[PDB]
Amino acid sequence: ELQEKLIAVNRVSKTVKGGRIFSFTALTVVGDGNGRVGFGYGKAREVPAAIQKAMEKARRNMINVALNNGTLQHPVKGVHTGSRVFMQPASEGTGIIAGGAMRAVLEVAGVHNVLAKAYGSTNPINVVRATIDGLENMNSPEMVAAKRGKSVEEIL
Amino acid sequence: GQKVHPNGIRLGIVKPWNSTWFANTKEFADNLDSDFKVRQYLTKELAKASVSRIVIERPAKSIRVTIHTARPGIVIGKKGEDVEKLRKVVADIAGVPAQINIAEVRKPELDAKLVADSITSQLERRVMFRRAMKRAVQNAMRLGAKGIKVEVSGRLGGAEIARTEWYREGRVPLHTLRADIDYNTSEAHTTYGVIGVKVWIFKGEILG
Amino acid sequence: TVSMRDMLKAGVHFGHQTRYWNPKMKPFIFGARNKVHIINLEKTVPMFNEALAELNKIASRKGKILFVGTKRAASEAVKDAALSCDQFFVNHRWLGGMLTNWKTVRQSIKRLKDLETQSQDGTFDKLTKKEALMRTRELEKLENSLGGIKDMGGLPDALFVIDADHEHIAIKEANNLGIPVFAIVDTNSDPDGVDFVIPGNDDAIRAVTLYLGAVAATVREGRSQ
RNA sequence: CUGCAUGGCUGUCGUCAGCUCGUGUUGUGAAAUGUUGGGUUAAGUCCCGCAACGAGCGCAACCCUUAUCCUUUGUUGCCAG
RNA sequence: AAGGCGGCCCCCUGGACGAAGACUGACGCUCAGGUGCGAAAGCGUGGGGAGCAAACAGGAUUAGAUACCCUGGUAGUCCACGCCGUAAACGAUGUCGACUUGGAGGUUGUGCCCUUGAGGCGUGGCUUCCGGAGCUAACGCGUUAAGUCGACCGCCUGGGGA
RNA sequence: GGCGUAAAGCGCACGCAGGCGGUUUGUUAAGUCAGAUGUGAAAUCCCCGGGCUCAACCUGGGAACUGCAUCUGAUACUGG
Ligand SMILES: [Mg+2]
Ligand SMILES: [Mg+2]
Ligand SMILES: [Mg+2]
Ligand SMILES: [Mg+2]
Ligand SMILES: [Mg+2]
Ligand SMILES: [Mg+2]
Ligand SMILES: [Mg+2]
Ligand SMILES: [Mg+2]
Ligand SMILES: [Mg+2]
Ligand SMILES: [Mg+2]
Ligand SMILES: [Mg+2]
Ligand SMILES: [Mg+2]
Ligand SMILES: [Mg+2]
Ligand SMILES: [Mg+2]
Ligand SMILES: [Mg+2]
Ligand SMILES: [Mg+2]
Ligand SMILES: [Mg+2]
Ligand SMILES: [Mg+2]
Ligand SMILES: [Mg+2]
Ligand SMILES: [Mg+2]
Ligand SMILES: [Mg+2]
Ligand SMILES: [Mg+2]
Ligand SMILES: [Mg+2]
Ligand SMILES: [Mg+2]
Ligand SMILES: [Mg+2]
Ligand SMILES: [Mg+2]
Ligand SMILES: [Mg+2]
Ligand SMILES: [Mg+2]
Ligand SMILES: [Mg+2]
Ligand SMILES: [Mg+2]
Ligand SMILES: [Mg+2]
Ligand SMILES: [Mg+2]
Ligand SMILES: [Mg+2]
Ligand SMILES: [Mg+2]
Ligand SMILES: [Mg+2]
Ligand SMILES: [Mg+2]
Repeated sequence: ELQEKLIAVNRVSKTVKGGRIFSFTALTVVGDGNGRVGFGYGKAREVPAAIQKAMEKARRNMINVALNNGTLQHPVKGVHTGSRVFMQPASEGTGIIAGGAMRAVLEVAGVHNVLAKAYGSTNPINVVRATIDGLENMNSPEMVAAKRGKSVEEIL
Repeated sequence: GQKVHPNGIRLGIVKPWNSTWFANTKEFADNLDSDFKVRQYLTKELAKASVSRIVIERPAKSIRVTIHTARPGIVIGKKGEDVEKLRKVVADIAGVPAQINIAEVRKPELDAKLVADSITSQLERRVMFRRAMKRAVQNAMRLGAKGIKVEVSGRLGGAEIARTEWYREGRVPLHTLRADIDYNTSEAHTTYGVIGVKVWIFKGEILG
Repeated sequence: TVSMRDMLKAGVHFGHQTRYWNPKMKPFIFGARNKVHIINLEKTVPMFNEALAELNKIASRKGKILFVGTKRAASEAVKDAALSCDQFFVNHRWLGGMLTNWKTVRQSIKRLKDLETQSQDGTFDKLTKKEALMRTRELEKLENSLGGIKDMGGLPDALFVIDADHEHIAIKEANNLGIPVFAIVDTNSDPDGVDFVIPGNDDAIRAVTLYLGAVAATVREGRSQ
């Protein structure tokens, strides 16, 4: 029931006395079709072990995102280390207008109508961290109503 | 160019010879040629049979070939049909009266020559070598081996650059002399070349 | 259940000096005597009783409790408290990943059991006597480290720690695993990773025995209840 | 003919004491820890300490031979009485 | 203010800080262009010239040695008055102001307690080190910010070519 | 968008023009905000429709033309 997407695989290296040792890294993201999203980053000498370590870490360290019906709640921004990221709630059925890693993370996030833009570095690890930070700090009308101590109708 | 053959190094301690006879120097190499020709013949005939170890013993000028195989039904056929067919040609080669016994190989997943020939047959019918090495290790560690190491070599997937790969599960002490390491090696003659397969299986230490 | 002059007699209000203190302990320090901060026992008592109330809730319903102190002064006291309330203890070094890598530590719980089986009941006489001494000092070391949790089987449900920095690793592993933390937080410690902060001294053997006997009490009372 | 298409086998650094993995943790990451430190050893040998806990290939031993003794059997070997 | 400033004495002189009060009453901040200061080396005129020392000379070294090493040694270094107007002129961090957990010092004032000792409790200026949140590509910075903000100025836009 | 180290803080400072400006009251209404009028050619773009067998196309009405001027007001902020 948790849909799982790998974003990108990459071969890294490590130079030793014998020569170059190659390894593989895997960036996977999981989600429940709702606000529960979580990513993982595994690494091994072999690709199925790296995707399995990534899905293993992604199934835990899940994060909860207060969605609306199928879209966001307010235009939110997210940063991590190279990637300022803008995302915006959109009308019904305009699709996921997003780049690379953000399409996979919002698709398993269960969003369906976004207008996104990734500025800066588009490294999938940091931009998926920047989207996780943006969706995590996106706040609902209930949370702001309980916070300000007013009703939702007093907030409009 | 580094490692000794683990059978030949274990031959005085925990492993038996595959030929246990005696002769003087006059009839030594003639008996050893007759043993070579009969192991050649029996391997070509029982190629589809999962034969592992042909033991030859000759008392009183009468050869006795003990075939170890995982299934004796295809080696025998009808009761004394194919065994008798192979017996009359063994007696033709050795020039002496023959006798054929068949020892069944319990657990064919724990015999290095059978695993190596299954991998070779799989590579010949073009399967992925990593899948074959995985299934050989998972089957052997499930069947109860204390440790297996497999290794293929050369022209993998038709690549022009030959490389080697090896998997290992469990402990395989080659330097331990009392370790029961079943070691054997097969060769796959693909259209891109020759792929060499080695397999070590550690069952445990004999406490003699 | 413990009065303020009870704490003042045991030495709970003592702490560390003014050049070792954490600025997060500002809402817990009463004053500063002899260039040493003084812990506000006015806020110590109702927080220690809130912790003992939640301890009485979990040990009422048979939650698993792990007592953690390896100060080489409260090691026997935390052992006697965990064997009083038949709970689990860590008196010698907290192994890195004792909770998170439980599935690896389990294979040494099993090794400690099989060595105890072999030697006491198993009578594992008749070995190579040099191996009989390597088995002996292995089993002594494993009992000295993992003997307090050898019957636990699973993850504990609450962790009571005597010092948040001598045992800061167990705080992080509990914070990862979602296990609640009850801790005697001194002036030189960080009160953020601890879910139930208890101000008080950490090196005083009388105060450690007061804390532990009050916890082994409200657990035995919740078990019997 | 091609060892620069390969198997197998062999040299070599080097019988040097090293090389790695699993889970965990740290770091955006390449990676790191473990494997480092205090001693010690022929040895990543062992002990203690330690966010590591464990495990594998190797380091050692198990093999052969020599060095002392015992029992058994004494020819084609032996000669104390 | 920066460059920079090191025996002692006198003369002239600028700035900083502290303590109580008194006073003026926003008189303030920044600054293109502009003006002024601005290490060493260098230039001009006039002196001076011990030591050091570019250049140069000789000796070695070296395959060579227009170098390092050695023995010498001239401008220069010094003074007066002018010019030049540059440095890795660096904290490689523009100036002014406000707020934001701490610790150990150094220096320089000053208040109080019986200074019952050179102590005890504070309150200002400047300064060094470590380090938390936060920030940062990381290194690291971290109340003297490279944190959070405001005002103004200067500058950048791939590497050479330059 | 940046300027410790990747390009980038003038060597430092004073300072004219310029930019900015503590707090209180009163007043002004310049900026600002609201409304009205005039204008902002038509076409074009957009919306709702109509017509060519449909569409392209043609076309009706509207909105829009984010602007400027004048007048009537408002006085929090900035300015005087
Ligand atoms: Mg990680
Ligand atoms: Mg870019
Ligand atoms: Mg060799
Ligand atoms: Mg070659
Ligand atoms: Mg070869
Ligand atoms: Mg690891
Ligand atoms: Mg190493
Ligand atoms: Mg060491
Ligand atoms: Mg070892
Ligand atoms: Mg060895
Ligand atoms: Mg006045
Ligand atoms: Mg200027
Ligand atoms: Mg000069
Ligand atoms: Mg001159
Ligand atoms: Mg002159
Ligand atoms: Mg002179
Ligand atoms: Mg000279
Ligand atoms: Mg310059
Ligand atoms: Mg400097
Ligand atoms: Mg500069
Ligand atoms: Mg200025
Ligand atoms: Mg610092
Ligand atoms: Mg900033
Ligand atoms: Mg700043
Ligand atoms: Mg910066
Ligand atoms: Mg830029
Ligand atoms: Mg540079
Ligand atoms: Mg630069
Ligand atoms: Mg500067
Ligand atoms: Mg004003
Ligand atoms: Mg006004
Ligand atoms: Mg007006
Ligand atoms: Mg208007
Ligand atoms: Mg028009
Ligand atoms: Mg129509
Ligand atoms: Mg006014």
